[PDB]
Amino acid sequence: DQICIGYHANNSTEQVDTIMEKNVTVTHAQDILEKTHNGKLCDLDGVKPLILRDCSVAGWLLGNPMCDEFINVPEWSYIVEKANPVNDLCYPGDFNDYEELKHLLSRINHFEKIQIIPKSSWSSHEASLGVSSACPYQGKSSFFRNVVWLIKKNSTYPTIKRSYNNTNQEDLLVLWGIHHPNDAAEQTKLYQNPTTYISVGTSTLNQRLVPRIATRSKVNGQSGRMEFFWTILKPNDAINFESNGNFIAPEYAYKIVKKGDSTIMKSELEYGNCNTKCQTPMGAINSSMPFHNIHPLTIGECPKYVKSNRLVLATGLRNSP
Amino acid sequence: DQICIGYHANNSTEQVDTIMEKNVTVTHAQDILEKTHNGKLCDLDGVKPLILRDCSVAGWLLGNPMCDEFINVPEWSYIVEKANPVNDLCYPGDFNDYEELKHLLSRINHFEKIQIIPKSSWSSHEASLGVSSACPYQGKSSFFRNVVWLIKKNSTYPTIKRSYNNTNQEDLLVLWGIHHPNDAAEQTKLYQNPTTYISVGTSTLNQRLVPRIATRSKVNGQSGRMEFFWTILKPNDAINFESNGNFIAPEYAYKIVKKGDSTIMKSELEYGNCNTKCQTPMGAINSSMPFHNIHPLTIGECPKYVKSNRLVLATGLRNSP
Amino acid sequence: DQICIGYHANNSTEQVDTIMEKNVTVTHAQDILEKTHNGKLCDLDGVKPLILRDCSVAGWLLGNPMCDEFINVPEWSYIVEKANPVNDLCYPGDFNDYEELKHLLSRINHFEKIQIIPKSSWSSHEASLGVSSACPYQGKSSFFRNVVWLIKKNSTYPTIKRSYNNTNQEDLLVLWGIHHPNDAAEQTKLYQNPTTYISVGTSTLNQRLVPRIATRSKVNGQSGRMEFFWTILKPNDAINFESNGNFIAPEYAYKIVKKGDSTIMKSELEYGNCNTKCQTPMGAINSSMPFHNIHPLTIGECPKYVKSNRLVLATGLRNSP
Amino acid sequence: GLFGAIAGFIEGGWQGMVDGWYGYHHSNEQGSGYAADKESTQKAIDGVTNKVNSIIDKMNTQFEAVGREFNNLERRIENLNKKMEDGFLDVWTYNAELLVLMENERTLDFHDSNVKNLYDKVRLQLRDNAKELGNGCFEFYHKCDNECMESVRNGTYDYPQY
Amino acid sequence: GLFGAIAGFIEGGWQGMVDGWYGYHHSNEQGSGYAADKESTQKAIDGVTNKVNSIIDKMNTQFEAVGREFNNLERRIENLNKKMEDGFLDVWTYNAELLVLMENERTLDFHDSNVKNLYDKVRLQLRDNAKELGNGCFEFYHKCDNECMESVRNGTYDYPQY
Amino acid sequence: GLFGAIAGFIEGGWQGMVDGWYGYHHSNEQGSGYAADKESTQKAIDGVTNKVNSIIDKMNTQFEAVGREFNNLERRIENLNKKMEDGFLDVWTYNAELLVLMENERTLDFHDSNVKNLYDKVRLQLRDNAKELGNGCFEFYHKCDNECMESVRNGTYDYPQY
Ligand SMILES: *[C@@H]1O[C@H](CO)[C@@H](O)[C@H](O[C@@H]2O[C@H](CO)[C@@H](O)[C@H](O)[C@H]2NC(C)=O)[C@H]1NC(C)=O
Ligand SMILES: *[C@@H]1O[C@H](CO)[C@@H](O)[C@H](O[C@@H]2O[C@H](CO)[C@@H](O)[C@H](O)[C@H]2NC(C)=O)[C@H]1NC(C)=O
Ligand SMILES: *[C@@H]1O[C@H](CO)[C@@H](O)[C@H](O[C@@H]2O[C@H](CO)[C@@H](O)[C@H](O)[C@H]2NC(C)=O)[C@H]1NC(C)=O
Ligand SMILES: *[C@H]1O[C@H](CO)[C@@H](O[C@@H]2O[C@H](CO)[C@@H](O)[C@H](O)[C@H]2NC(C)=O)[C@H](O)[C@H]1NC(C)=O
Ligand SMILES: *[C@H]1O[C@H](CO)[C@@H](O[C@@H]2O[C@H](CO)[C@@H](O)[C@H](O)[C@H]2NC(C)=O)[C@H](O)[C@H]1NC(C)=O
Ligand SMILES: *[C@H]1O[C@H](CO)[C@@H](O[C@@H]2O[C@H](CO)[C@@H](O)[C@H](O)[C@H]2NC(C)=O)[C@H](O)[C@H]1NC(C)=O
Ligand SMILES: *[C@@H]1O[C@H](CO)[C@@H](O)[C@H](O)[C@H]1NC(C)=O
Ligand SMILES: *[C@@H]1O[C@H](CO)[C@@H](O)[C@H](O)[C@H]1NC(C)=O
Ligand SMILES: *[C@@H]1O[C@H](CO)[C@@H](O)[C@H](O)[C@H]1NC(C)=O
Repeated sequence: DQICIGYHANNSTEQVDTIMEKNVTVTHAQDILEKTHNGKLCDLDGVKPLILRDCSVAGWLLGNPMCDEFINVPEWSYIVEKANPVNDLCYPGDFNDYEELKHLLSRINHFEKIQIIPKSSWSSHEASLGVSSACPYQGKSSFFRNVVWLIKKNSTYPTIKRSYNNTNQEDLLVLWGIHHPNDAAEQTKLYQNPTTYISVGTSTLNQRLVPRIATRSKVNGQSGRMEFFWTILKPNDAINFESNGNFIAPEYAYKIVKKGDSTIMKSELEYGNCNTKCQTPMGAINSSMPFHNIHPLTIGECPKYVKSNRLVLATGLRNSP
Repeated sequence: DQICIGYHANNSTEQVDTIMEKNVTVTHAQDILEKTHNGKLCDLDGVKPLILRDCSVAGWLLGNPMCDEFINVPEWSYIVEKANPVNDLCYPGDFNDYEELKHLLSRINHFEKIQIIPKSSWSSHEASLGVSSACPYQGKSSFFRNVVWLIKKNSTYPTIKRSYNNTNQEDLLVLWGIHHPNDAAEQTKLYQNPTTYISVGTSTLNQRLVPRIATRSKVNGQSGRMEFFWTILKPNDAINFESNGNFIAPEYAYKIVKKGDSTIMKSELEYGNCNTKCQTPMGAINSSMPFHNIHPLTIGECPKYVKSNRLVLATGLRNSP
Repeated sequence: DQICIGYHANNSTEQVDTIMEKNVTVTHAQDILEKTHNGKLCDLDGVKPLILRDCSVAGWLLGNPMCDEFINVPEWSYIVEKANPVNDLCYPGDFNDYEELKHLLSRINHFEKIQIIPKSSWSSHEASLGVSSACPYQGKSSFFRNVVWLIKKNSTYPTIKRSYNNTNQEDLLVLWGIHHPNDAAEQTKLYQNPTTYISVGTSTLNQRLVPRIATRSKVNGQSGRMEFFWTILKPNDAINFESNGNFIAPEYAYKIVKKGDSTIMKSELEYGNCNTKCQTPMGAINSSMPFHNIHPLTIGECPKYVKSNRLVLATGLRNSP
Repeated sequence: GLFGAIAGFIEGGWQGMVDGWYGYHHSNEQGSGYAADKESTQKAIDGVTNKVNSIIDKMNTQFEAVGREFNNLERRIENLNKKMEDGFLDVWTYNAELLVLMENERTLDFHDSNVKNLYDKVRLQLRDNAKELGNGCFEFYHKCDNECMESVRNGTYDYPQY
Repeated sequence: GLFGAIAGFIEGGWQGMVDGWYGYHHSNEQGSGYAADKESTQKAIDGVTNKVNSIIDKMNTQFEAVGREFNNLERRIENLNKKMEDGFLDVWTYNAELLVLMENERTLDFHDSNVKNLYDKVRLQLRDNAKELGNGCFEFYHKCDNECMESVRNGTYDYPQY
Repeated sequence: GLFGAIAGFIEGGWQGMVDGWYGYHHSNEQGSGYAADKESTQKAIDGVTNKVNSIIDKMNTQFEAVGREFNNLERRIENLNKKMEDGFLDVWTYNAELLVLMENERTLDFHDSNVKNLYDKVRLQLRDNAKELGNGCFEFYHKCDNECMESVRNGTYDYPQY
């Protein structure tokens, strides 16, 4: 008669690594790294992303006429932009402090666009002739829909002195621009006056832009340039504009209704008609694992990102052959 | 007869955590995390902090007339500034490269203020009429005490051509400013000349400021703006000023006598009449522990900051019930 | 008769540390920290570094006449620059976005210098009188060899309108400059016209520099200043220059033939006639160890840098006395 | 293994013992069978469960990357940013991989130790009333029916009785 | 515990042994008492002391935060800065908490091992001149007065004598 | 040491055993000598070799510094940069030093455990056919010639034969 002490064995082929020994077969193990995703861009807890498609943030916000889809967009969970959107600045130029503005959108879930300076309001200047073949719409010359490229009227561009008071409760994002023409002949042909400026003031802003004349390479058939600027107008503050010419005036500006957790995600993927708790640029994650290795840039309630190919904890003991 | 092997037990209720078991009672343990502080701002090894109270660094350095307390301040261990000091720029404006200058003060323990351009020295301009109701002192209009707001004399602002040679041994911090008025009418009313500038040169500096005219929101009852600039004048170098008008001229500048370990600490707390080896924004630390969890921003000989709520090492063994 | 179980001992005096015990003598051990280097700057896998010697990157690229050694330099593995090179800007000034350009060279192994605007090409201006005693060459006044300091001809500086088309396949680095003179008398003495500018345009660049007049400290006997600028001209793009005066025009520009892994290493050491797989600012590394403690800034196939004075793993067992 | 039981003096495990990690096998005139030791098994389950939850939880706070953009003449800080984010990933990847390696090794040794301790607990009961065979088993000097066997599994083996 | 002595085959500790971590209790016709084993206790004190000083010291060099300010249009680098400083805190908080967890576990097992080793050192002296009771105690076959007991504590138990 | 063999119940090592880490020494009327246990030695070599390659390799990906320059009015980011690079060095220096400390301790204990296991493997063969001397040695009750000794080293000691 005998009694023996022993231990469990089973048919498991799960393996775990140790410092001293790789690929040790164990009776029980627990994977802790999520390796799969659904390959789609999805709503984040029921809230759909803003998918800019072929538009850039600039094309969107300025109102590039190829970006009408994103006129008055609803609340978003996150934004998705392609690596090189084709519909950016249809008329060539620069967007001033563009990256700082993008950073600002990482903290915004909703804009509500409003008209601050009506287009009909311009009784002394031509407000409907500021269009270019570089910004076409349905076969015709058009322009950024949210700003008005003002030009002379009966060979006079008289000084502009306008104000908008931010009466509403919500911080207001205001865009304007300046036009840099090719030469002295084009300056007088559009704005009459040879030497011009645009002065812009708020409680914090003290700006005075002057057009910069130079012969440039053609981009989209245009050698002139448009330089766009912005500020955040606080509630109960006012912005004043003064200009001789070259002024690309606000018409519509954006009301910052909802602030919160957002991100500008960079991806070529389109909408995948789905919902998820955790989104990455390559697809959505649905797991209970503490770790994943899909992509570092995630949004939502996500596992922690590691560069590992494999993370498996031993729970059981060394399985017998 | 017998002999037994055994181990110590006692009445300890100290507990320690392990990977596999939480709250294990042990006979002996050693806490290594300091959790307490005295809730005060103190001298650092006998050397009192510069407590700016309701003044900002700018209000202090420019000499905002509400900040007289900090005229000629003695050597400091560290500086303490509130989150939103009320006495900043009494006349509204901007302080150019303000954050870079603040960073410079993190390496300075002492200034010695000296007069480089006497106020009496201005024989061709009015040097005592540059005052505003936005910078009041004892019921009357005043101004930043360290710079002189020069204005016209008998309807003439003749060109200014001044130099200061840094003859002393110690790097010199020099402040000046430019005034941006509301309109062309105010330009001529103060400085006569319509188009003005301020040129500033050193061995390294090549600056030429021009006033920027625009209608702005009133701040402290003023729609004009003052823009302040600075440089570090090395020993044996000279700074030259040239101006038509709008020039806010140095009177006093700061001699950098002592360089060393300092910090600009942000805190609402006032002086606590105490001394300490380790100071944090929330209070001073007096401990021998290797770790603490009060605040990451410390100055002096301090334990190492962690986010832990508890760090207790087992020294003894598992205590019996 | 007996049989005993035992373990190896030997005459080893190697020691290893543990948590609980320092300096434990072991029978066998394995050092894993490389502590030595050869104290020299060497070729990296047969490819010699660009050793700028007493020249800065600016002196090199602009063509400071003391830096002729580095006219048309061959491909390099890495660049070596002293902490304070004496031959920088021989005529005093600034190099605009100098640090961003240096960063660009960390990704370049080879330039091929080419002539884009011939010096003989300037039929309306004096192209061979733009020389200073601050940039001497063989006892005579000279200047940055890669740019041409254009001055008036028979008391006329007519407007300049030049273009260069980047026809070649490789990105082109283009340098130009502007001269900031001491006074109005010197402006007319060099360029005739009192008010001047330099306009510069590419598909992306929209620049218009104006000279800035001020009295400055003499540096290298000069109170005037030269401000140097640059851009990267993409293939098939063109750069246009327009100027009244003060224009320091390109003659030679740099063709970016080879991009790759480089670094600007800071060191006072000269060439050591050697080859190595791993280079540091203090000397080259030749080891199989996973770690070293020479210097954090290395280039090539190197061990991993740690601040340790000693890293020794136990392999054997506790050696008996 | 450090404790010498698992794949040591006990050559291999038991496919036949299904209801626990460690236990006993008996053999007498009445038959034979496997019985799990519930106390040592549950102890093992509690320890390993706490280890997993400890690991999951310590990794809870850890670096999160954020999209940050820079223009064509902000290369230096773009590079600083990329380095900083990559650096933390490498640190956290290392922490995760090393922790798993180190604790897996300890988990295997933990099981080994539990087997050795259960073997000793039995050995210390039986004393010189059984031959220690050297393979995990004890051969009794007396006959040992199911009630006898159960008393060894109890903690109750009455040594002065046999 | 890994070594099976503390709260294992030795059920609990001794409130009555005050002058050391590990030691002996004797029982003979002359009386009874606790005596600490000085060598194994001092060994334990040296190891744990070095462990604490090792831990304190490895943590000596560690990230220090610094006040850094940025304006309203330097948000990106302000955020980079905040992320960088927070990231290092999280890394160092993790290092501190994990080290304490891991080494606490080793400290407890270390003590267990010291008890087991002291028990074996006694066992290996007495050999078959005493009954191994299974609870930490050895019952002598011969009588064992205070001088006899002291020789077991000595390392000197003369086995061929008894 | 945790396992009590090395510099414990086996007082010291053998200068005379040159061909392995652990083994046997015999003594009979025919002579005496050292013989290495090849299995336990090779096991020890494999484990320690894998440990070193594991350590080297986990440290493979690790922070690399890069030269980055800033001008006189970019002090804040210059300082951020210096802090960031220094911070990672301190983290990686800590990881390297701690790993070496921790694993060195485990390597020494590993060897201790291998000796103890080899001693037990012999003990469990000989059972009551030899006196356990308490110092690593077993004195045989029967005579034990070189063939007998070899069978103990074999795993083959025929206990019912003696
Ligand atoms: C327009 O903006 C001005 C300042 O730029 C702002 O003060 C106005 O609000 C009102 O100004 C009044 C001064 O004339 C003041 O008496 C009143 O308290 C203030 N209203 C509020 C809510 O603060 C703005 N215009 C409005 C609100 O119609
Ligand atoms: C004023 O600043 C100038 C340069 O901006 C400086 O050189 C002066 O110092 C002296 O200049 C003399 C040239 O005229 C020179 O001969 C003398 O060595 C130099 N002194 C020193 C100590 O270097 C400055 N003015 C002074 C010192 O009165
Ligand atoms: C010079 O630069 C212009 C644009 O700045 C560039 O387009 C030229 O290349 C050619 O331009 C032609 C238009 O007149 C076009 O028909 C031709 O396809 C194009 N060549 C290439 C290779 O794209 C540049 N000049 C040249 C190449 O001589
Ligand atoms: C463990 O088992 C032993 C033997 O099975 C138990 O003792 C018996 O218990 C049963 C039921 O209580 C009685 O009917 C018998 O008379 C006992 N016989 C013998 C030989 O002991 C004992 O009760 C159990 N102890 C435990 C679970 O601690
Ligand atoms: C340990 O104790 C034993 C017994 O107490 C010691 O042997 C005795 O020592 C005393 C004092 O030296 C003598 O008077 C006795 O004659 C000895 N008697 C016996 C029975 O041994 C021994 O000296 C001690 N050994 C140590 C401390 O190593
Ligand atoms: C280990 O050694 C024993 C004794 O040396 C071996 O048994 C002997 O083997 C030799 C050669 O095969 C024979 O000539 C003898 O007749 C055997 N004698 C005895 C007393 O056993 C055994 O073969 C070896 N076993 C191994 C290596 O597993
Ligand atoms: C361990 O297993 C994996 C996959 O099953 C294999 O690729 C690898 O080579 C093995 N490693 C070792 C060290 O044997
Ligand atoms: C451990 O003790 C603490 C405080 O005494 C208590 O809050 C906590 O819930 C306990 N944890 C566990 C896992 O039992
Ligand atoms: C260990 O050895 C080194 C050098 O041999 C010596 O400097 C050091 O003081 C010793 N450390 C301890 C703790 O004894």
